[PDB]
Amino acid sequence: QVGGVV
Repeated sequence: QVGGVV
């Protein structure tokens, strides 16, 4: 599972 980006 991977965090989103902003």
